[PDB]
Amino acid sequence: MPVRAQRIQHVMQDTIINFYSTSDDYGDFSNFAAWPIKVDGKTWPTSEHYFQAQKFLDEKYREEIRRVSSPMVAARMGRDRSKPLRKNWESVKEQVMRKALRAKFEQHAELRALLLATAPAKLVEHTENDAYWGDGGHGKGKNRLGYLLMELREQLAIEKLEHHHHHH
Repeated sequence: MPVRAQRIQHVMQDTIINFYSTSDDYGDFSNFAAWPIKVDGKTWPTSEHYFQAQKFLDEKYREEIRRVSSPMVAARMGRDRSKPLRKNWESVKEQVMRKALRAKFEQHAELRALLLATAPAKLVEHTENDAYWGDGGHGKGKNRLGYLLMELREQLAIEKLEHHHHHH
């Protein structure tokens, strides 16, 4: 498990990367990776914390999910869909998660460089459990999480393509 930029030093081409193992270096691609993210002025343990903090419009409950350092606890008490959810929650998942992913890979140059390293490959989350944001084990999980990572990577590439500085 090497924490490096370019885990695979320039991937092949059209390489379908099916990853499931949050215990090693390929686990960072899984959003459930416990990498501290700095979002909107606060430090969130994982993306799910910010994700479900926007999920619920419960004032004091957001504070709870913001305070809980443990990632699995956020999933546990955030699991419930009986609580008042945002009317646009079904749509704004892409918005909230996109910014969370942004903060994750951007706040860590290691991860950002790792992200562009997986180009031009295709990232596929393979959770043999809950096929959501990841195409699952059966191939129908809405893997657009990995796609958000692809499109985010391209945005980071555009910013990088703005390279114009008197040093290199």
